Formats: sequence, structure tokens, C-alpha cells
Amino acid sequence: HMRDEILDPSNLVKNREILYRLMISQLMYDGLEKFAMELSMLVKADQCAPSERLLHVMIAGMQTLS
Amino acid sequence: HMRDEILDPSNLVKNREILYRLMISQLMYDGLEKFAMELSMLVKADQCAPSERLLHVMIAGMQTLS
Ligand code: NA
Ligand code: NA
Ligand code: NA
Ligand code: NA
Ligand code: NA
Ligand code: NA
Ligand code: NA
Ligand code: NA
Repeated sequence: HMRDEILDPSNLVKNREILYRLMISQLMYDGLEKFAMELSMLVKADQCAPSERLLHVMIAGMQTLS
Repeated sequence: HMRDEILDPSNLVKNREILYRLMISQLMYDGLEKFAMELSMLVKADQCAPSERLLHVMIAGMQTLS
């Protein structure tokens, strides 16, 4: 489950896989199904559920980096 | 410039606009130009430059939220 995912900041390959799943989940949540499915097929992503987790992660991340 | 953007966590509409620009920039950086341009046209996004800022924001955000 995406909710239980614990990051290793040094595994850039795994982190890019996680980012694309978060992007597919965000697109699904916002109703852009065809776009989300086309992206999933191109990057061979694992199954994603609709979620706006990426929006909340972005808000926390930008604050931490500022 | 995306590099100078300062967040208001309470402006969810502006934050979703920022997220989609970060997503378009990430897709461009990773070489997925057609996908990035189709997304930009659907959401009427402001001009984006290729950048992997979203990946670094995600890594910081997930750590802060954990
Ligand atoms: Na990781
Ligand atoms: Na690892
Ligand atoms: Na949203
Ligand atoms: Na998400
Ligand atoms: Na803002
Ligand atoms: Na504001
Ligand atoms: Na990247
Ligand atoms: Na980006």
C-alpha cells in the first residue's frame, strides 16, 4: 500500500518508480483516467489507486525545502 | 520561476496548479514530451521548463510526513 511506503533517499531508481505511481494516482483522483492509464503503460507502473497523496506530499516537501 | 515559488498551504487551488506544473516539468525532464504537452493543454498550465524538482520535493515531503 502507498500509505505504508517508507523512503530510502539514496535509492533514486525506486524513488522515481514511487513518484510515477503517485503521479498516476493523482491523475486518477482528478478524473484524468485515459491520461493516467497511458502513463502507466509507458512506465510499466504497479497498480495505483486514486489518491491526492502527491498534492499533500508536495505541500510538505516544498515547506521543508524552503 | 519555479525555483522561487513560496507556498501558501491554505490555497489548495493554487497548490494544485503548482503540482501540475511540477508534473509537466518532470515528464519533460524524463523525455516524455508528447505526454507533457497533452497534459499542459488539458489543464491550461503556465510555461514549464524540464526539471526533476518534483522528485526532490517528493523525497523531502515523504520524509517530513513520516
Ligand atoms: Na525508497
Ligand atoms: Na533501498
Ligand atoms: Na486534487
Ligand atoms: Na497521489
Ligand atoms: Na501557494
Ligand atoms: Na495564497
Ligand atoms: Na528523474
Ligand atoms: Na519537476
